[PDB]
Amino acid sequence: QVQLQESGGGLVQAGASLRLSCAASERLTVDYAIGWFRQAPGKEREFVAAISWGGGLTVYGESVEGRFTISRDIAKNTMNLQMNVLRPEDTANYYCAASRISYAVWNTIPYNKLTLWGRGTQVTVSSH
Amino acid sequence: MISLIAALAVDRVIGMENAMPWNLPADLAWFKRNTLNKPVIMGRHTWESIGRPLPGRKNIILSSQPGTDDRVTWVKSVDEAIAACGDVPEIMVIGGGRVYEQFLPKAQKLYLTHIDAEVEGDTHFPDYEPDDWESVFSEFHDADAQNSHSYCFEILERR
Ligand SMILES: Nc1nc(=O)c2nc(CNc3ccc(C(=O)N[C@@H](CCC(=O)O)C(=O)O)cc3)cnc2[nH]1
Repeated sequence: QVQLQESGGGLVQAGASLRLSCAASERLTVDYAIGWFRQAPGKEREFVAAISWGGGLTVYGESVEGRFTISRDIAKNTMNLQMNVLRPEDTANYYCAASRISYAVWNTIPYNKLTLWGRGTQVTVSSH
Repeated sequence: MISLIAALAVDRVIGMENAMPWNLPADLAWFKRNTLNKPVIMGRHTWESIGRPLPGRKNIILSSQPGTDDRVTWVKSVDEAIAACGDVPEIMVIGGGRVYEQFLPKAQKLYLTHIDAEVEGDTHFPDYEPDDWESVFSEFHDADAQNSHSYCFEILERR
């Protein structure tokens, strides 16, 4: 029912920043969390970041701690991921997801237990 | 015996982890400590929040609608939830709001964490009559590097 629409993907150089956004087609309730997973060619999908909709509390994948910041605006019904000091291994399709599963569990929950998914936005970080 | 365990902000406001503005690993540790090796009864919203069974406890979900996960036990009434716990010294009711309300009349013990946070919310812990309950344990903690707010563990037994 709720649809998630990603934007902001693109190609940047190593060291650069990129901001991803995710918009939900209907208003989320306070019991929801919303976040990002990513998947590179040939690799399994992995957790990137999540924020609780009511509390605004956050959790991050271990490979992006310190470099990425997730935020959300309740009024605009949008979430953003500010990605800094990008590295080539950050290259992936990034997918927005939302769920009533607690944000704190997203770093270990099997991803197919979250049932609201966007179609992904490609991020490519080059060395050359 | 039947017990309820819950975390309460000011004015008995409670809710799902995604909704509440606190992060208290010490309180979750207290929750685990007091529920481990006991059956836990929860509502469907609570089940959806945790996403998987709480380990080391029998997980029972109370819902009038059929179950959608065979990893846990699903029941349709209070009487039925209690029977599913079997012959144990203590059944732990872990919420949320409506479920607390449904089990309170049968309960003899409450494990409450009073969190020093004013929270906007529409779900509350049931309005138990404090004078009918005796406080047998109280333990206060300041906020720290790990715990967002100050909090007080309390155990009450029905008089
Ligand atoms: N005192 C108290 N605090 C709570 O946060 C609480 N929460 C619920 C419902 N929601 C939740 C949310 C998370 C976990 C949870 O993650 N429990 C782990 C904690 C592990 C640990 O911190 O060591 C567990 O195994 O019990 C349980 C219930 C019910 N009673 C409560 N009671």
